[PDB]
This record gives sequence, structure tokens and C-alpha cells, in this order.
Amino acid sequence: MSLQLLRNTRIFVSTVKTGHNKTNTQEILVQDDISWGQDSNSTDITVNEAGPRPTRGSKRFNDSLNAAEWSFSTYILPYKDKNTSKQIVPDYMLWHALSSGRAINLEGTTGAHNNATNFMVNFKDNSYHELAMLHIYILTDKTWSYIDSCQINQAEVNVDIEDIGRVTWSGNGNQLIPLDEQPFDPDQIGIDDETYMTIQGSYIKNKLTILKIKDMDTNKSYDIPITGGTFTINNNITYLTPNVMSRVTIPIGSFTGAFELTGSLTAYLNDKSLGSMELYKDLIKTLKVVNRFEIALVLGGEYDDERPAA
Amino acid sequence: MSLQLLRNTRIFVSTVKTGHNKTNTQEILVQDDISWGQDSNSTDITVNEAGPRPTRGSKRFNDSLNAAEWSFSTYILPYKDKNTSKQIVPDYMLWHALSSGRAINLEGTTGAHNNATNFMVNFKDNSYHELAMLHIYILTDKTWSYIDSCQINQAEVNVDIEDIGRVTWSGNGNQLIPLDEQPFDPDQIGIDDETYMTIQGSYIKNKLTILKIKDMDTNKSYDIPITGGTFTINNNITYLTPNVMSRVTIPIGSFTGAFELTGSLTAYLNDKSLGSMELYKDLIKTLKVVNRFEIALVLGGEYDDERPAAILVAKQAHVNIPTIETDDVLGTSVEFKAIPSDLDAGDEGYLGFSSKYTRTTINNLIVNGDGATDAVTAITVKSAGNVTTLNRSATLQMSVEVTPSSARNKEVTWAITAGDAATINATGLLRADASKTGAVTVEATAKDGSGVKGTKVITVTAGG
Amino acid sequence: MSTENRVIDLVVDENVPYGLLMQFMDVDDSVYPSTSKPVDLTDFSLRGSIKSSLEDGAETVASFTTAIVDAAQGVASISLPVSAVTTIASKASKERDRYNPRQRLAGYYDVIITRTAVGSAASSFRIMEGKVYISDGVTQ
Amino acid sequence: STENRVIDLVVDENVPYGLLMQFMDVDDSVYPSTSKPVDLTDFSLRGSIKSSLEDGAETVASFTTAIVDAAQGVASISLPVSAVTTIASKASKERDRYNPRQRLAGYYDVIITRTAVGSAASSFRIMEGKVYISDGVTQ
Amino acid sequence: MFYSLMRESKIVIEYDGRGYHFDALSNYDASTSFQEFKTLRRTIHNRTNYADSIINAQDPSSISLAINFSTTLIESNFFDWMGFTREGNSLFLPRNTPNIEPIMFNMYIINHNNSCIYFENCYVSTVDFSLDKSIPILNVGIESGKFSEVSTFRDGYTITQGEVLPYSAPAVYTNSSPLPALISASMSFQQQCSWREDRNIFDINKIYTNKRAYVNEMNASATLAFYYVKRLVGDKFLNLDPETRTPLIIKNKYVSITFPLARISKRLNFSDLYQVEYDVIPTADSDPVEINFFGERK
Amino acid sequence: AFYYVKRLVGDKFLNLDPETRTPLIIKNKYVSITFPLARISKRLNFSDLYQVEYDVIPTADSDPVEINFFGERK
Amino acid sequence: MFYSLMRESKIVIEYDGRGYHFDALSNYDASTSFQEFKTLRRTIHNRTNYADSIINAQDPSSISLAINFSTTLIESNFFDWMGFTREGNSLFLPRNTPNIEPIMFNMYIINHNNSCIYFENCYVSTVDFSLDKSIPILNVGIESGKFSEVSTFRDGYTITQGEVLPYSAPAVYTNSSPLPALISASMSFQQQCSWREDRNIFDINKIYTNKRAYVNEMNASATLAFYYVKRLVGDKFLNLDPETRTPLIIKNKYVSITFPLARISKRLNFSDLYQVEYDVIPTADSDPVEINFFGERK
Repeated sequence: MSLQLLRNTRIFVSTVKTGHNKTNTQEILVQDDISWGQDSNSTDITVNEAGPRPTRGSKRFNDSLNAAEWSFSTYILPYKDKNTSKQIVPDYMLWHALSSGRAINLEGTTGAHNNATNFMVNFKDNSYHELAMLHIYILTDKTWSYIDSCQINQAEVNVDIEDIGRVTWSGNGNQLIPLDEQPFDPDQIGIDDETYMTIQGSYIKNKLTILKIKDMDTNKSYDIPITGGTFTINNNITYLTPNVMSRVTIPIGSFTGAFELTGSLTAYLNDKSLGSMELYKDLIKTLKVVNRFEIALVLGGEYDDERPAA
Repeated sequence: MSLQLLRNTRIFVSTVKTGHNKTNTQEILVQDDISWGQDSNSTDITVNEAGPRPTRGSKRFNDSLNAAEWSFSTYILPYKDKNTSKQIVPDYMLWHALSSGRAINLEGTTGAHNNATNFMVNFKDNSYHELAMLHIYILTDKTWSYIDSCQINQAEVNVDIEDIGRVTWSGNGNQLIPLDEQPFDPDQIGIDDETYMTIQGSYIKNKLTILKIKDMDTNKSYDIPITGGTFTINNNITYLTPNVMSRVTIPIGSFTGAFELTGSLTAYLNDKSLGSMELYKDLIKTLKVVNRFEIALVLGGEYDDERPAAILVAKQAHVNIPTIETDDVLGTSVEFKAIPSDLDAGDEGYLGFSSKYTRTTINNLIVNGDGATDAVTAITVKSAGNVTTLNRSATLQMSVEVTPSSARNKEVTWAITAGDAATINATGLLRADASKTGAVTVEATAKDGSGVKGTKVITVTAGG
Repeated sequence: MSTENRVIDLVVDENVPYGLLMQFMDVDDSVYPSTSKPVDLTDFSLRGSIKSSLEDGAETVASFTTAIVDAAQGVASISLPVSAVTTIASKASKERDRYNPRQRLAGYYDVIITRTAVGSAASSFRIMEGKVYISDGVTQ
Repeated sequence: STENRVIDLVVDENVPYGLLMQFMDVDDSVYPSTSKPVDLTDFSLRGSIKSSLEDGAETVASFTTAIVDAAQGVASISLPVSAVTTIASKASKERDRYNPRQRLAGYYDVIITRTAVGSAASSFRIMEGKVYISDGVTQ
Repeated sequence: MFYSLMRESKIVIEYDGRGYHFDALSNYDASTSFQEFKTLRRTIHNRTNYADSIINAQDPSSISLAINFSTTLIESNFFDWMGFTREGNSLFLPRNTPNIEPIMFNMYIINHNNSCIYFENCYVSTVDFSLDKSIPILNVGIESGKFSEVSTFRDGYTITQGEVLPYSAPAVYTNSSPLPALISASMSFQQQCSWREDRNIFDINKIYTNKRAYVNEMNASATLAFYYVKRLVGDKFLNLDPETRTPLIIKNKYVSITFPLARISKRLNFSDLYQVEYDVIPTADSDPVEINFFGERK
Repeated sequence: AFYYVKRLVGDKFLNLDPETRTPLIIKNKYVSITFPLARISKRLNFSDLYQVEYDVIPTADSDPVEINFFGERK
Repeated sequence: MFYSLMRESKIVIEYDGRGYHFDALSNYDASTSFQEFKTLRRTIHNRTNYADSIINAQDPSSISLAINFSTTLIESNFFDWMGFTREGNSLFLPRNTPNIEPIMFNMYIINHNNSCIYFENCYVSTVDFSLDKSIPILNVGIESGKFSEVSTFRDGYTITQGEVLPYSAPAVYTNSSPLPALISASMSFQQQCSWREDRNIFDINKIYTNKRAYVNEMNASATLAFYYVKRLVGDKFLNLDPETRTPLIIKNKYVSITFPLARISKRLNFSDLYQVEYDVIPTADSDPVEINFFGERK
């Protein structure tokens, strides 16, 4: 006899369905916009006669279940952990499952791997039909539940100045399963106060955003003060569900699509040398089918003293 | 020389274009959102050349008129009239034209028919290509007009808590015709102050909304406090218009589509026994292609003292797999559809309106189909001569006592459930044999579908 | 290898006696073509009953009268008198069906042929099954 | 083929009604079907017109059976103009969809019968359907 | 009355006196019809307008089923009934057709209220499935001789298809060298039988139904679609030249069709991204074509 | 074109057997095409809802096919 | 590895030892294939299932190019190669076909990383363009005999198509009287050659490629679409009667196809707005059909 509030939700990301420890599961600090669920398909069979006294009756059949949808937003919060003394982001397994389809290995050189200097994510090893497989665990107040065999579909990052650096995750799962018993003690696995202090020491502010753009065909670096932007890491993952007429079906497997890394950057027109106006005029004067630009969007700004940045 | 305001509109519903009296026409109390009209189709013929000095000119032709659209909202206002002393809703002919395609007969048993206890609407006789035919009469200030040969397309009912019980009507007509002369005196046909007082005495508040849902495959009643919902009665009526190139055309006849009785019910997740969480978990754990649920949405609440209420009953309903609606307080949506037992059987559901519903009245409406027909509430089975046991090779013709004493269906069936030491017939003459040394049971259930249980544990022994 | 058709639905006519006769024929497929000889119905009796429902405790609407017409030709007739037809008509469901208001569902019926004798094995056999319908009449 | 017992009768107002049934026995064993007529011996036909099929329905009228030319199988069913008037009196005021002159008057069925031709009462229904009154103008 | 919904149906195949209820059925299509002899005898005496039509035969039915792969591998019986020899869970394409006539079986299409349609003298004439980026499904095609309406039937309570197999990406190999840039591997197997119409003058005034048939040929075929990819300039492994004999295998986690020696023909399309298309058939002296059915864990 | 509907198990009136001669009429409120004797061939399609399709032609010795044209009130 | 994108390609036609790189190419389509001889030797001894297929010939390729008009008028060489005689910038349709065999040329389809497909023994078999309210474009159709994969190639650095010509509305005249209400003027020119297959017993165990061909006929045709317009009652100029001989010209700002004498057949369609359709072919004794190519300023 209790009502469940969204504010008491806690999200854990796992790679295993049993033997949950601190290296397989960590809490993900989510925000208000968290959402999850699973929709179902149906069908109505109606008789369409033409004579007088026609039959007017319908009938519904449950035929299939759609892939589970989940989404949440998290702050980009790089920091160094005391155990390994290597810079790591708390939602690092999300980055790994986004980046590569191999087992997580922070000591390696592909996907999500860290260092004594910075945490790095490269997409050099994402040629897989099924990327690294996660299991989102949802804890609302007292009741437990989880989504089985999730995959990171995309990660939206919105460069919204006068706001904090944030990333929005989206994905799909085979099936949302409600759990009656506690899988693991959330008190132990959840982040403690010490690492919370360490994290809140480091925040990324979207206002202090410098951009470095260079035309590789002409060797021309431009000075473009940004007004607002966004970039996405998209996998275009589609979940396959079998069609059975006698029984309802849930998705069985998936297949990654085309990996897209796009972006959009808004800025004011500047008449100064190597400004926005010069870039716009050069781009509309060349009229080339292909361009070779080097773009380095630096969230959090660049400084001589140590500062957080993405 | 005058401007016409929407606030002075008055709507009358008629089944006849002449001889208007109080049994063929009544005023329908409409609200601000009333709307009506008729749109027209056209076409542009343009020459599309390619050479220099091309012809750039168009031409328009009126080709057809669309079916007239009308809609308005009314309050569900059950009451009893002084003339007949039978509970009736003021917009009863709208309910009839929605329910059945026969001539209106409140004394009957199909479509919109009333009683000394409640007003009832069932869809057991809607197998018609052209339902009961109405004529909406519109009176704005001084000028008259009406829509010819209307049909009730649907009736939207929105369960919006902290608001009054209301129903929204929609439909189509062949043609909207403006009338210069008064068809009938609106002063006489319009509702007078006495019936207005009687009506305003009875209002249905959507807040006091209890819902009764039961899984017929498992016999599990759930306690779901609603947050907001809606149910629709839809006919999918399509109006046919002829295509003539030389003259504009208006629709000539129609044809009813597939009768749909769907719904959607939102509620918060409850961890208590037989709550929303249990229903959601059961529905997502079974994963069945078909569901058999009994849904009885009771607008206005149930009480021991007399209260107004509007009740929708779906005997064999189909419930979609629920989803969790993540809000500040977690919730869910229970979208259902009332399907019939057989396609050409009708009986997808029915409705009962009255200003006097005691809990027993709505209970026997749900389980018997009529608020006046009483239904059995409890049973204790009785043996032949107050006998408590039985011995080997002995008969026991057991009887039954039922409550209330005025239930229409006083009969029961007979069955053996626990143990194998006796057999029972249709009449109830229990029979045993030798080598019966175990405790056997006997059960009885009524034939009206009430859900009443009659049990007794007879201690059959091997004898002396 | 083919299928049987044990499920047969009967339609009776109100106010008219109903007569159905069954012929049992021995069959075989061999080098010579299909040889059929009538089954000799000696000590063969029939018995059929009608109830308004399949579920246990169903009210017995009526019962069929059984007779054997010709043992040598293997013909047995299963029928009911006109009074039984009226009895079943009274107990039928009142729910009519459009496009033919005559027919109403009366219940379910079964027929068992049995051979009971001291030397004969206690063997029964449900030859048929199905539902019984009634064609309501106005005359009489 | 199959069964075609259901045929609806349209009787005329103010006019006596008479139907002529040529009983026949067609057999399709030979490709030109045999035209052998049944021989009308020990045969009697009975038919009543009763509004609705429910029990206790009032008898609107009763057919008058005529057996003529037994050798060639033909027979006649009829009823006097007074019977026609009695039928038209009790007919419903609602008119048929396809013809705005017909009104449903009731149901009917005629039953052939053999009375101890072989010590058997082999009576079975011949035909059935609905009786429709067609409103006249002459009277 | 009782309407008949496709979703509320059950298809049971009757073979050897046992009912093979084929659940996990995505969709099936069937039709029944009759053959007529309609002639118009217009003469100089009477230029008539009314034809002389008599129904004398039942047109053979063409039933197509789409069946999902299942863990109990009942669907391999379609290869078994179509003529393939069995060893364990692998089906061989025999060098020669075993018998003149195909393997005949009956099929039921059950529905509610004891309604049924009884197809008799059926044989499996086509089986093809596409290994692609969607869930694999094999469309079988059977032809019937006689259709009928029956009251009681055969219902496969026990013999049924299990859970559908999870998706697994296809991969085609040459020996053990993978072939890069696969798009869609489609396999096709056929038993191109032919009805032997024996309608004679003893069937006049009667409805004739086809009963016997003979196998014209059996075959195994596959069409492979790739992207035109080259790793070297003047490459020898990947090119457009035909390959008279080369060992090929279209492998999955649950099925593997093996061509011990294959005849490959290539076809290049200059589309948005260049695509090459193979046409794989077994050679003259190739060993029997393998079709393995792995339920779980190979 | 009909929907495959059966009222009884092993029904005789509604089935798939051909009908050599049967009186048929396709009636409306304003037109009625009459076949005094018709040759009907049936065809069943196992679609979403089973549909049977007739093929009605007049027989060899059938009486002339009627086509009535009723303007109003028959 | 290296994928092959259509957008990243370059089509160079090799004629007379010079490379004609045809830029301003909107879209091209091509395919390559082989011919097989597949027989199944089913015998009473062994009713086999494995066919005897050998690849022995290359199926001729059908390459279609869609080329925009250009200011340097390289595209008129397609008329030049297809058989038209040249005087200045105007192409004549000769009264008689000049030679038995067409003008043969090779074609390359270049791509990145030294990848190429080499079509040989090609000839231009069809050229048609529609003068309409959209930008004109001529779809050429060439047929190849032999296709091959080569490492180095011919790339037309200098000979290339210039800028596309700006759109200009078409207009059709009779002498100098304009024809009103034009919709779409479509012109068609063909060189209906035929391959002479000379596959003989000396080519057994070898792949055969077509090499020689002969011209069955050349022709010039045009289909004109108008709106049915009449200026007078019983008009003589504009009607539906056929015209045995009438001088016609389908003129543009950059091209003008001239029929010195034309045979016009008319066809009326009772559509939303009545449309008449012409069928213009040159007469028997008509002078050669003109095709002028004006780059700029006529």
C-alpha cells in the first residue's frame, strides 16, 4: 500500500544478470526527464458487409510487443578515482557500449579506455552487429525492475550556453521485466559521499565553449565564437521481432545500423579576420562536393590552470 | 437588421419533419462548444504549357457538397419524469439513434428503453445499415435552420475528474437547410422550469468514480482508483455522395461501419493487494493474445443512499498490455475494448442511467443487466432434514436457501469439488457407495452469473 | 488414413416426427476392389440423449427412441416421436437468428451403439455426436 | 438444388388467392432428368397462417387444401376472399423495403401427410416462409 | 453465425498417422476452386446465348506457409518430406531422385466450431528462406489434389514448434576464408513435381480430383548478394570471373547450407554502391548438398 | 463475394459444392437482376476473414435473365 | 577495404585514341553478366539432380547514360558516333546508312584506387531527349560486347563537358508559324544494330565475347504533345486530319531539330483538358533531318 514517485528513482547499469559487484554495476545519476517503458501492438478484425442488417462487430488480438524504450539525461562529470588514480567518467560503461562491441577493458586502446591524464572514447572498434550489451536496472522507491539486454542507441549532447554540460542517452531493450526481489544492495553499489564530493568538484559549463575549426584543404584556422550547438553519436540500431499469429512475441536480437557522428553549430557573423563571415563566404564561393575540415569542439574551455573539459 | 450570438442557440432533436409534438421533439441542453456547418468541394483546371508566351489562367468548378458536420456537448442528467414515473435522460432519442436502428420504443427491451428504476441503453439491435434517423433543429436567436436526416456517428464521454459528467455527440447529415418560418413553437417544446429543477437536482460528478475490473480467466477483482479516462461509442458512419460532372451533388444515403466500444483508463501504481501494480504485472507476465475482462465503469460513485450515476458495463472486454506513464507520480494506462461473444451477436456492452442507485441496484444491473431485476447475493446450502453427515450407500438430496427472497433467478447448479466419495445429479440427489471413507464436499452456484458461493463440508464416514 | 465425421448436427422440424436411419457396412481395401457387406446387427442396441449443455449437471431435454430395422441389411433407425419434438421445442433457446428466424439451438446429443451379452465384452462406442437444432413451425 | 422450402407468398388485398402446385419428382441419375410426377394418393395438406413463431401465437388464418388431378401430381392451396380480408386486417403497418405495397402478415407452412398408406403417418413439411399482404386500390 | 478468422486457426499436417501441428506460423495463404467445361453451342438454327457449363474437376490448390525457425526443428520435416535423405540433424540432397512419386501427406486447416478444410494428396514443392538482416523465415509451398470440408479432424497437441530461434547474423565462407561485405543470402530448394491428369470417360458426370504425381527434378540453389569490394589492384580472390568448382558454405548460428563444390556466376550492378550478385548451384560431380539444423549450442 | 459463413456443422445450404441449377436474384430497392436458373461455382480465399466468391451464369435451358428498373416506389 | 561508390566515378569514352571524359553526367546505369549452358542429364539409369552448367559466353552489356547539355557540345559526338554526317555544328541524318557495321569505341568507368571496368566494342544504339518545362537531358544507350577489369586506364583530363546550358522554353514551328499550346516535345534517334553471334566449335572450353555487328536501320522520330486548341469553327490549320508532308522544326535557344518534310499523325485524348499528340517522322523523299547544336549566342 504505497504510491511511487519519480524523484526516488535510481538507475544502475550492468553487464551481468548475476554476480553484481562494483566493477559490473554502477549507479547513473539521472535527472527529471528520465523515462522508460514498453508498448504493445494489436489489431482489430472487423467484418465489412454491404447488405441490409449487416454484422457490426469487431475483435481485438494482441500480436506483438515492441522493443522497450528508455532515456535519461546525465551530467558530463569527469574525475579521478582514488582506487586506480585514472581519470574516469561515472557513466563509463555507457560510453563503452556506445563506442565498441567488445568486452570492456580500460587498459586497452579502443572504445572507452582511461589514463592517468584523461578518459578517452574512440570508435575504432565498433564494427559489430551487436555492441556491448548492458542491463539497465531501475529502482523506484521500493519495487525493482530492469530492462533485459539493452543497447545504447544514441547519445545526444546539446551545447546550450548558460547551462551545464549534459548528455542524453537513448536506447532499446528486449523486454522490461519487473523484479520482486532485490538484485543487489543499492546502498553499497550506489555512489558514496566521498566520490560525490569529488564529482561535484568538477562540472562542465557549456558557456565556456571554444571551437577549433580548420580547413585541411587550405590550412585556414577560423575564430568562431559559438552561440549554441549540438552533436550526436547515433547507431541507428533496429530491433527485430518475430511474427507469430498464435502467440505474442518480444524482440529477439538486434542489428546496428550506420554509425553517424553529426553536429550543428550556430554562431554570429563576424567581419573580423578569419571570422564567421570569412568561413561562410569561402564555403559558398568554393562550392565543393566534398570538404575536409578539422573540428575540435571543446566544452568547458581551455585554460593554463587545470579545468574540467569534454 | 440584427446580429446573431451563439449563446442564444437552442437545439431540438426530431424524428419527423412535420407534426412536431412533445414525443417526437425535445430540446437538447447544449454548451459553448456547439458547432455545425457544411463544407463544399471544388477544383481548379489549369493549363500547363511549356513554350514561350504560355497561357497562365485557371478556372474553378463547384463539384460536390460534403456531408454536414455537427457536434455539441451535453451533461448526463438522469431523472424521473412526472408523466410516466420512469427514469429517463433528456437526450434519450440521441441514445436511441446511437444504440439501435428501429423505431423508438421505451417499453421494449432493445436500444434505449427505460424503467421505474433506471434508464438503460443496450446495443443488441444495431445490425442495420441505417440507424434511427434524426433531424437536428437549430434555433439561433430568431432565424431557424435544421440538418436533414442526421445520424449519430459517435458519443464521446470523457472521465475528467474534478469536473461534471458530460457526453459529447458527433454526427453527419445529408444537408443543412435554413428555414425561414418557425417549424414549431420552441416555448412549448422546450423544457419548462419544473423539469429544469428536477434535472438540476441530479448531477453526475466525475470525481466520485469507482471502477470494477475482474479477470474472467482467473476470478481476480482489482481495486484501481482512477486518475482520468474516457470511453467512446463509435459507429464509423460514412456518407456517400454521387459524382456528377454537370451539377453539384449532396450526399444521398449512408452506411454504418464497425461498431466500436473502446476506452482508456489512467491510474497510479499501487503496491497494495489487488492494486494497479498487480494488474500490470499479471498482464505483462501472461502475455496472452486474447483477454476476458469484466469492466464496469461507474460514474458518480456507489452509495447506500440514493445517488445519481451513469454506468458502462463491458461483460467480455479486451484489455491491452498496460504501459507505465512516468510522471511526478508513477502511473499506468488501461486501454480496453468491449468485444462481443460472437460478431453478429451485438451485446458488446450496455449502459444504465438513473438518479436513484443504491449499491444493490448497480450490482444487479451489472450481474443481471437490469437495475430492477434483483440478483442473488449469498447462499448457504441446506441438506435434507438438517443432516450433518452421511454413511456408505446413503442418499442426500440437498436443497438451497438464497438471499434476497425476490431474486429473479433462484436456481443453482450442482458440483463436487474436493474429494471423491459421492456423485450428484442435476436435481441435487447426492449418491455414494461403499469404500468411501474420506471427506467430500458439495458446491452450488447460481445461473445468473452473480458469483455467489454455496459450500458445505459433509463428513462422510465408513458407517457404524 | 482419411478422416471420420463423427460430429453431425441434426435439424428437426417442429410438430413433425423426426426419423434418421443409419446403415453400418463392413469395408476393406485389398487386391480385389472394395468389398462391402452389411454388418449384422444382432445384440446391437442404441441409446441417445439430449442435454442443453455439455457441462456436467445439464438438464436432459429429451431422449431418442432406438430401433433396428433390418439386421441382414445392417440398417438401424434412430428417431423421436412428435411429442418429443414438441418437448425439445419447448426447452430450446429463445434466441433467434436473423436471415432465418426458424432455427433455434436445442442442445447436444450423443449416440452409443453397444453389444451386451454374457459372452460379449462390455464394449460401448460413441458412433456420433453434435448439436440438435429446431425448425420452428406454425401449423399445429 | 439442396433445399428451397423457403418461399414467400404475396397475397392481394380484396382479391381471392389460389396457388397451383405441380408436384414433381426429378431424378438426375440420367442426364436428361426424369420428369416423373408423384402420384397423389392418401395425401392431405394442412397449412395455417400464424403471426410470429412464438408459442401461443394467434391463428391469423388457415389454408384450404384442394387435391385435384392426383394422377399427374398437381394440387391446389387456396383461401377465400374473406380469409384474405381477415389476414389484411391483422397485418403490420410497416411496409416492405423492396415493395412499398407489401406488409408482413405472418408466417406459414404446409405439411404433406400419408395417412396409413402403409400403416405410417409419414407427414413432413413441404414449404415455408412469410405471407405478405399487397394493399389494393380497387376497393 | 460463425465467421472464420485467419488469426483464429490451426494448421496440422497429417503424415504417417501423426499430426504435425506447425505453430510459429507467421502467415499462410490458400485457395480452392473448381474446373469447368463451358462451351457455347451457337448454331445456324439457334444462335443461342446460354452456355453449356458443367463442373467436372477440382483445380489443384496451391497452399503457401511462412514458418519461423523453432528450437524443436519440426520444420526440417519439410525437407524430409520433400525428398532429402536424413542423417542425424543434417539433410542431404541425394545424387538421384529416390522415387518417381513424391511423398504424399494430408493437411488440415482447423478453425473454431468444428470447422475445417481438408487438403489431401499434398506434396512439398518449394522451400526457400533468405538469410538476411531480418529474422529468417522459410516459405514452403505445397500443392494439393483434393480439398474437402470435414467435421472432425486431427489436432497436433504434442508435436508442435517450440520457441522461435533468436536472430543471428549470416556469414558465407569459402573453406574457412570469410567472404566480405555480405548483404542478403537467399537459399532455394525445390521438388518440381507435375500432376498426371488421368481424367477419362469413366469420370463423366463426376468431379475429378488429381491423385498421382511424378518428380521432374530436385535441385538446391542459392543467390548471394555482396558489395563489390576489392582489396588489391588486379585481385585474384575477388573478381568477376566465373568459378567452375569452389567449396562454399552459407553459415549461421543455427543453420548451415553446404555446397561441397559450387558453380558460381557473378553479376555486377553499378548502383549507388556497387553490388555483385552470385548464382550458386552445385556442380555435376559435387557431393550431396548439406543442410544442418542446430537447435541450440550447435 | 461473400464471407465464408456456416451455421451448422456439415451444413448443406452453405458449402463449397457447385450448384448446377438454383434460382438466384441480386435485388436492390431500384434494380433486380434475376437468374431463373443459375450455375454457381464457389471459390474460397483464406484471407484475414475467410471469403467465398461465386461465379453466377445462367444455365443452358434457363428462362431469360431479368433486369428490372424501378424508378421510385418500385 | 575499398568500396565503389557511383558518385565517386568518372566515365571516359575512348575513341580514335583520345579520351572523351563525359562530365555533367546526371546518372548512369550498367550491368555485367555471363551466359551459361545448363542441362540436366536425367536418365533411366540415374535420375540425377545435379546439372551440367558451363560458362561459355559474356552476355552483352547495356549501358545507359544521362548527360546534361554543355557549352562545349561534346555530347554531339554521340550523334557523330551513331552515324550522322557532320557539317559545322549541325548533324544530318543520311539518306542511306553509310556502313554495314556501326562505329565501335571503348568505354571506361573509372573509380578510386586504380579500379576500373572496361567495356569494349561499344556502339551508340539510342539517343532521346525531351524538350519540356524541365531541364533537357539526353539519355544515350550503348551496348557492349566485352567487359573487363583493368588496372590502368584512359582519363580525359582535357576533353570534358563544360557548364550546363541554361534552360530555355521549347517551341515548335511550321515554316515560321508557331504551333500553339505545346506541352512536351520528345525527340528520339536510334541506330538499331544487331549482334552477329559467331560462336563456333573452335570456342569450346572458352569464354566468347561478341565482336561484330551490323546496322539494321537508322531513324529519327519525335512525339509532340499539345492541347487541343481550335481558333475557328471548322478550322483548316488545326484539326485531326493527317498531314502527308509538312515542314516542321522543334526549336530551342540551343538546339533545333528540323524535319524538311514530315508525316504527322494525330491522336486526341479526352482527358481533363483535351490533348492532341503528334507522331512526326520524316517522309520518304524528305531531305536529311537536321540537328543543330548552338553553344551560346546561336
